[PDB]
Amino acid sequence: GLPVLNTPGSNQYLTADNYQSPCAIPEFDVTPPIDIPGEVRNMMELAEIDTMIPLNLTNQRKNTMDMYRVELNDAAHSDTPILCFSLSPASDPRLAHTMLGEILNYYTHWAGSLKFTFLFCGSMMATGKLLVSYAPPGAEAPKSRKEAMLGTHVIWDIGLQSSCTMVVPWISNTTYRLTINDSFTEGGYISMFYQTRVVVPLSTPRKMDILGFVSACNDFSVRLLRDTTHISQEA
Amino acid sequence: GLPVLNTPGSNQYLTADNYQSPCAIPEFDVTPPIDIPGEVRNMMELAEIDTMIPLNLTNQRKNTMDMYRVELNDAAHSDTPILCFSLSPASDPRLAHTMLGEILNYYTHWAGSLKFTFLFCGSMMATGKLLVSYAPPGAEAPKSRKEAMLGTHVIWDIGLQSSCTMVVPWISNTTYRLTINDSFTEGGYISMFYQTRVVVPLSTPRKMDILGFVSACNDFSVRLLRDTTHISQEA
Amino acid sequence: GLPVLNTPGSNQYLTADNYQSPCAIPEFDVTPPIDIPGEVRNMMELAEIDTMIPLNLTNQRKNTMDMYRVELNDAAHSDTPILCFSLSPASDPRLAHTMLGEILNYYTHWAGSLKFTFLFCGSMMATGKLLVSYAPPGAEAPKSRKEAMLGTHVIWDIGLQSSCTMVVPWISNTTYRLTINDSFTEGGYISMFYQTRVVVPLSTPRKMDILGFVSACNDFSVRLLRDTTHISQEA
Amino acid sequence: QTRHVIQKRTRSESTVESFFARGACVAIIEVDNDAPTKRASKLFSVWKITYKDTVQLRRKLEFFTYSRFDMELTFVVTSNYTDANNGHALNQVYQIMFIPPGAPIPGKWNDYTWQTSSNPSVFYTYGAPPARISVPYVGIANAYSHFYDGFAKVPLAGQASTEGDSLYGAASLNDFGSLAVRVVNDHNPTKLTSKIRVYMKPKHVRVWCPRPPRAVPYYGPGVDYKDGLAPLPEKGLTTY
Ligand SMILES: CCCCCCCCCCCCC/C=C/[C@H](O)[C@H](N)CO
Repeated sequence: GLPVLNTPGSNQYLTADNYQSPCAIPEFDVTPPIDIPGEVRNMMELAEIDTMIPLNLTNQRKNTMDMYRVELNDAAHSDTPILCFSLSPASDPRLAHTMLGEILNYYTHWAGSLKFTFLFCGSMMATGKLLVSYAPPGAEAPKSRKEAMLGTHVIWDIGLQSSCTMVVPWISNTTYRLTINDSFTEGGYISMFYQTRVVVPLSTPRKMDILGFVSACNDFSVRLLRDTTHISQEA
Repeated sequence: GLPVLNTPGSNQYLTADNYQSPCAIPEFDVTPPIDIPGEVRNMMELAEIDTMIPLNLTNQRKNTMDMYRVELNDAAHSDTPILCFSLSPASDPRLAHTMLGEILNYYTHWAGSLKFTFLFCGSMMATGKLLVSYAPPGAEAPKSRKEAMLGTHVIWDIGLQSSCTMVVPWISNTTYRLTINDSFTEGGYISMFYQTRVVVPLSTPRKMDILGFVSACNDFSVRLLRDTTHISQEA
Repeated sequence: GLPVLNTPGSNQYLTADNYQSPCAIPEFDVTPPIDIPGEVRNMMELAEIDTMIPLNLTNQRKNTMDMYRVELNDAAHSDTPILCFSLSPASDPRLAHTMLGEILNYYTHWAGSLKFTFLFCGSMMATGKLLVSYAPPGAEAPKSRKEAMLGTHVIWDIGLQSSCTMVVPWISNTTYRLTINDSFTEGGYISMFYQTRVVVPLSTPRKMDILGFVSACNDFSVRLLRDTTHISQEA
Repeated sequence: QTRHVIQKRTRSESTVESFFARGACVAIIEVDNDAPTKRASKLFSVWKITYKDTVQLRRKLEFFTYSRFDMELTFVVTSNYTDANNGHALNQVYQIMFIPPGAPIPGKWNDYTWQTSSNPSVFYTYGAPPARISVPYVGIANAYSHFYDGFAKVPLAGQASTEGDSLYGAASLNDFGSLAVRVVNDHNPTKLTSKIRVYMKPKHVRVWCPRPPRAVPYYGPGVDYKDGLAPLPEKGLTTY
C-alpha cells in the first residue's frame, strides 16, 4: 500500500471537527426546500432585534411582568437616578436574559455598539424631559445627574417622542469584552435621571411606566462559541 | 510515510457503505450477459403493475381465493357501501399484501397517485351503475353515498365497460406519507356504492363478483429503504 | 495528517491480493534472462498438448503401462463397444490424470472443444474400420453401435491412417461445466465400436493395441483457480 | 380536475442497485479455539455458500427470477471466553478459505488443505475491522437462477428407482463452493468460541422477470411451505 504515517490526533473524536463520513442512507431523494418566511443566516440577526429589559428586578417584581416596567411619577425634580445598570450585556442580570444576553451567553467574546431604546407609556397629556447617560468605566458610577451628564448622554422629551434611542458606542481598551462579569473588560454604566420632571394636568394618572429595550448594532460581533449557564439538566 | 490522521468512523463496518475491496478471484473471465426478457431497473416498475386486492378479509374468506371477490347482487338500491378501506397502501390489510404494499413495506416514505381498477365479473346480461369514491382525510369516513359523492368519485357503468379505473391523486399535507398506520399522514378513504343498482333479466345469476386491483402511477416514489415486517425467521 | 478513514478489509491478509510491499533487497542487480527454449505463457498451452489416456483401468492393468493400451482383435464383427468413457475431463478417472485433466483440476470451470486422437499400433498388414462416437448427454449412454451412430461420430480406416482425430465440439446448456462429476453439467459419452472388423492375413498378430490421447482445442478456457485433489501432504 | 405541479421527486432509492445496496447477514459460522482432544469443540467449520440460510436477503432476491451481480462479502468476527478458571488467551487469527467446487474440503483444522496455495484465503486478525472481499459474477450461466423449474437428472426408462432421482429445483447453477473457517492459533489453556457473521451485498445488480414476494414462511431451499399459511388478518368488507 501507499506508505503512510499516522500523526498525533489520529483516532480522536473532536466534537468541533469537520470531516467527511459515510452516508447511512445513500441515494435518498431529499424533500426540496420551500421559501419559508423569516429565514435566519446569523445569530447576530437575533441579537439586533430589540427585546424588553427586565429593568425592575425587585423582590416583589422579579419573575413577573412588573419587572419590565419602571415607574415614573410627577413629583418635584431631583437629581437621583430613575434606574441604573452596568454595561455587561451577558452577565448583568437585567441584560443577561434579554435576547441579546441569551445569544451572548453562548459566546465568550463580544464587541460592538448597543442600542438602548426607552418607551414612555404614560398618558398623552404627560410631559417631561429625561436624561439617559452612558458613563465609560474607571470612575465612580454616576450617583446623580451632575456626574451622569459628564458622560455620553441624550436628552429625551417624552412629550415630543414616546420613544428615545441611545446608542452606547463601542469604547473598550480590549478589542473584545468577556461575556462574564470581569473588571478588566467592564463596560461602564447606564443611568436615567429626570431632566426637568414629569408634568401632568389634572384628571391624569400621576404615575406611569417606561419600558426598556436593548439590541445590538450592525457593528456587533461575538466569538468563541461556548455552552451557556442558562440551561441545565438534573439527573 | 505520508502523514495521515484517522478520523472518527475509521474501522467501522457500515452495512450501507460503498467502498472498494480486493477481488478474491482476480482475472476471472466473467460469463457475458444475454438479453433476457423482462429486465427490471427500478422497484417502482413492479409497483406500477396492477395486482389483485384481498378486499374481502372476513373470517370465512381471508386466506382463500374468496378474499379477492366482492359480491354484488341485484337487490333494490341502497346508499350503504359495497366496500370500504383506508388509503394506507403499506399498512391497510387489504393493500399491505398487494405487490404495491409489499414494495412499500421495504420503504419508510411514499408519495404519488394510485390507480384502483375494478373488474365486473357478472354475466353479459347484467347492467348497473356504481360509484367509486375517494374522500381525503380529516372528516368522518363516508357512511353512505350521500357523503361519499362529496369527495372525488367516478360513476362506473358495468353494462358499458367491465372495468373501471379511478385515479386517487396525490393529496397530502406532507410531501411523503409514512408506510405505517399514522394519523398525521393518513391518506383518506376509498368506498364503493350502488349508483342505481345491478339489474339482471330472468335466467341470469343474481349474485356476481367484482375484483379490485391497485397499482402505483408514474408519479409514485418511495424513500428510506427499511426491512419489512412481512417475513421473519424463527430460531 | 491527511484525514483518513480505515474501511472494512483493513489489516486483513487476502492470499489473492495484489499490493505493493517493501523490497527486502534494494538495488539488487538482477541476473538478466536468457532466451531459454520452450517458454510457457498460459497453462492452456499445456492443456492443448495431446497426452495418453489411461483407457484400460482394470484391476490387472491400472497403475501399469498396460492401462494405456486397449486391445483390438480380428474376431467377427459385433456392435458391442470397444471402449466407453464419459466426457468429464477433470473427474472421469481415465481423463482426470491426463495433462488436460491435471490442469483442469486446478480450476473450477471449463469450456471448449476437445480432441481425442486414437493411434492404431497393429501390424502394417492389419486392416479395419472403427466408429468413434460422442453422444451429448440426456439419453441412455450408447450400449451398441446402433445408438452410438446417432450421435456425433467419425469412421476411422486403420488401414489408411494409423491415427484418427475426433473433435468433441463444445455443446453445453451452461457456458461452463464444473470440473467435478455433476449431473447438471454432464458432458456426454465417448464410445468406440468396430465398424466392419479388424482383418489380418496369416502369419500376423491377431491381437493389437490402440492408444488414446486427449487434448484441448484452441477454444478451450478455464476459470476459478482452485486447489487440486491430486496432491496431499500427511502430518 | 388537477393543477400544475412541477414534480421533483425521483426514484433514486428504488433502483435495483439501491434496493440491494446493503450488507445482509447470510450466515453465522461458529468455530472454537480449543485443545484438539476435547471432541466437543469444532476447530473448523465448513459453510456452503448460499443466501438461503436467512430470509431477508432471500425474499428481496426472490422478488426476481434471474439476477446478475458482483458480490461483496464482509466478515464480522466476534469471540468470547467459555470459562474463567483456565487463564487467558492471545489475540486470535482466523483463516477463511474459499473452497470452490471440487477443491479438497479440509478434514482437520490443521491438514494440508489450509496451505491454500490456490484457494483464496483471508487471514483476519481479531479486533481488526471486519474483513472484506469482492467477487465478480461467477455464474456458469449468463445469470444466477433464483428459481429452477427442473431437475439435474432426467430418470430414464429401465433405471431402478434409486437411479435418476434428483431433488426438484436443484441444479449446479448455484453450486458456489464453501467457506472453511478455522482459528490459526494453537489452543490456549482455556477454550475460546468465535462466530464469523457473513454479510453479502450484491453490487452492479441486474434482475429479470419479477415475481410476487414470498408470503408464507420459507421451508427449505425450495418453494415448499408447511406452516403459517394464513398471512392475511381478518377485516370487515365495509370497515375502513
Ligand atoms: C478469501 C476467500 C473468501 C472470499 C471468497 C468468497 C467466495 C465467493 C464465491 C461464490 C460467489 C457467490 C455469489 C452469490 C451466490 C448467490 O447464491 C447467487 N448470487 C444468487 O443469485
